Amino acid sequence: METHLYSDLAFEARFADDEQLPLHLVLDQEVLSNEEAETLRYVYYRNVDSAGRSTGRAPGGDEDDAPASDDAEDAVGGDRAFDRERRTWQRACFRVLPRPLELLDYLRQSGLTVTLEKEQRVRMFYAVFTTLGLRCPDNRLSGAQTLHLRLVWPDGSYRDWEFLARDLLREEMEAN
Amino acid sequence: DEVARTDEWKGAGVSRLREVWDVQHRVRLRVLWYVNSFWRSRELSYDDHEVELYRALDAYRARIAVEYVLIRAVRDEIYAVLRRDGGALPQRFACHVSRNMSWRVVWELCRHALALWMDWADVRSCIIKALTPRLSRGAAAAAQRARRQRERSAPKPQELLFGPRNEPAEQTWYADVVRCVRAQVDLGVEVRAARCPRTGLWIVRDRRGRLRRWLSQPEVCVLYVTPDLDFYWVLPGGFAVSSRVTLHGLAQRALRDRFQNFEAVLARGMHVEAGRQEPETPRVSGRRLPF
Amino acid sequence: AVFFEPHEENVLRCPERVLRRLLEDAAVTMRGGGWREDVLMDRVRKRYLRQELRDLGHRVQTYCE
Amino acid sequence: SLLHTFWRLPVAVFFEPHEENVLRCPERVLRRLLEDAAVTMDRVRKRYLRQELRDLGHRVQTYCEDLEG
Amino acid sequence: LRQLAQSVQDTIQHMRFLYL
Amino acid sequence: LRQLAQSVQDTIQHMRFLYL
Amino acid sequence: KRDEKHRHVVNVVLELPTEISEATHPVLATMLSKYTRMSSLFNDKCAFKLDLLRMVAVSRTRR
Amino acid sequence: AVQFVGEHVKVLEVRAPLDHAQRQGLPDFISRQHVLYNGCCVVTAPKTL
Amino acid sequence: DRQPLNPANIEARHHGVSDVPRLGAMDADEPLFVDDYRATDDEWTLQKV
Repeated sequence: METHLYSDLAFEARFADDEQLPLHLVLDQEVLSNEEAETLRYVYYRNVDSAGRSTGRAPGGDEDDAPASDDAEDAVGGDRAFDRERRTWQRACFRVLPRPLELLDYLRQSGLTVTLEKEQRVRMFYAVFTTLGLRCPDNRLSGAQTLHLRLVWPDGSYRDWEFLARDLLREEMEAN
Repeated sequence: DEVARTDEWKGAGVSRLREVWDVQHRVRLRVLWYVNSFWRSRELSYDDHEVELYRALDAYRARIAVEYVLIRAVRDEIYAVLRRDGGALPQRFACHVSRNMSWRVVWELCRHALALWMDWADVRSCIIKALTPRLSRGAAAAAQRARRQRERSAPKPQELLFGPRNEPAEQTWYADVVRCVRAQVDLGVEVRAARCPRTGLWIVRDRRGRLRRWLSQPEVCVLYVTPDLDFYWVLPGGFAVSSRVTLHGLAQRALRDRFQNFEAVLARGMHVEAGRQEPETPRVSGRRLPF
Repeated sequence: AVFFEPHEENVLRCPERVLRRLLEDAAVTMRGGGWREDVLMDRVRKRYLRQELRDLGHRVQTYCE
Repeated sequence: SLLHTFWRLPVAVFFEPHEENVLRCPERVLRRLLEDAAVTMDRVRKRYLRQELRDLGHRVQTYCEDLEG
Repeated sequence: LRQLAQSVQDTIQHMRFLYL
Repeated sequence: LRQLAQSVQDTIQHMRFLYL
Repeated sequence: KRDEKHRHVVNVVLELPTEISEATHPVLATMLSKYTRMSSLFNDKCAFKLDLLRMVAVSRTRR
Repeated sequence: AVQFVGEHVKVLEVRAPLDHAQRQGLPDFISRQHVLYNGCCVVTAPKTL
Repeated sequence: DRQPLNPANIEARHHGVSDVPRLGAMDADEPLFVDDYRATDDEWTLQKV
């Protein structure tokens, strides 16, 4: 619980520089195995725009759409595109609870006055806690955006899950 | 009285527990929605266009299609090299072979192995794990420095004696192993190759010098890739097909966004200098009280 | 039996041009056909058509009473 | 389909399989391999497009009934 | 009134399994 | 009367046809 | 018109013998509408024949 | 009794983890169990079937 | 085949109505047809016996 509100207040904090809005989330054992959760180090997020590239690049286009030229000296055209791919990812917060738990009951052991319309009893085996930050540069949110999870192990491997932003905000955006 | 913002946030509680999925329908994940978050007080709209979704699915098609159009360009290069040599392929791999055996069957088995390998293409394959060390941070500088070091002048005796001294007969390849008869395509494996100095051919081994013995068996074929974009299709009998994997039909940023090699960020229990032996992992587990 | 130690000059023939021609037939019948990436695109399109069909069915149900 | 060996005379072998790979297999096991390898391996989509168009016709005639009901 | 609406509603889910 | 539900049905149905 | 399509369902889809028509079986005249509503699966005659057989089973019960 | 046709047979895979006690060690284990759906157990080869 | 058919979104089957999509998609084993009768735990145990 104690991790989502930090980036909530932090995306409220840095709303002058970047125009970001939070998305707090919890993930079950269906996403990843427990040995993939007990050693996991950090999470990354990316906002890939609808008919575009990302939101970390230049606004209109960049020079890195060239053919790869089948060589080694310009295999990436230099490490500046490597620095660009390091720039387009940002780091989110992270919490791991490696005990089986009831989510409504876990929030009820905290002071969270949960009021559900139905007792949806969700019972998973461990609780990772993170916050994806998807953004909109204009104050109007396009429903064709794409959010990109990134989960990296201390070994270095990763499994990029990703999803569009239409089934995410088809209801709560309309619930405002 | 002055009530803090965290008190109202804690006494707020989540409105409702939503749960969504991904594009591939593989991972569901549960999303909360707090009432006293600042997401409500922003007064934002939602314009879900249809052609924006069309172009978003086009970009998603490109992002999935990176490695698969790479594999189909690989297969085009196989057929192109098999045509341009007229089908008289050379032997590049050290293996004792016979002559009193009908090679009519092994060509049909190699074609069937090619078809079964193309049936089981995957993101865990040869060319992607060969490209990931090339996609690294200092791989371009190491490659051009190896290019400058492989091309040196004649060793003069002046720099031979009193100058500074001079400084790799083993290579770490990647391989895809297709088992044609039992129909078990083994996706991606490490292998270590060398020049067997009795002749001018290659020898493949495991991490313990195991001398990988599939090439004797007529039931299997293998694909070899090296970190210098080399392509070795091997059927039994030691005869090989050698070519270069192409990348002209791929965007640079597609290769960057799909399978970029990662460079580390600092955390707890990690040395500030790099290239050292590390301590134990964090490993916050469900075996211990959190101390 | 008895064998041959390998070399780089021992080669294998194009096998009498009766399987090489069949291999080029395989190349030309797999040039235009299934491309192995749009299969997953068909999978997500079938998932999308099904979820929008249930969306339309439930919407006309809750507005038909 | 016989190959063209560079060395003219065949060379004897006593190597154990750890040392070297050999192709010692006879014809009958390769006939078994051919038997096990040969046998081991749309318009309806556009028809569903046309059926969706027939369903468009169905909903617009029931909407004509809705206007004239 | 509404039974006509349900009899025209129920045939919409009658086409899913033959489609996909 | 019932212009609204069937008119937005036409809109979402032809939006659905833009998938394929 | 509807008559030709009913002959296509009766004679070409179902392959019922020609001593049977829409007047010697009431559930035929009932379910020919639901057979003609389904435009596809006319290659799949076996599912329509089994639907006919289960419908004449459920009609002539004693419940 | 063709009112209740059932369906075709189909084999069916079940992935279920253990209880909250055998999952202490090996929390990745999934009991990949195969069951058979709409079939019957048979001891005699059917001759006309 | 590929994804776990967990909730009641996919399984559905009636009787007497003669759903010819159910009879036509019988080899299409992805939308399976449950008998709409959740087996209770006692008969589940005796079935396993």
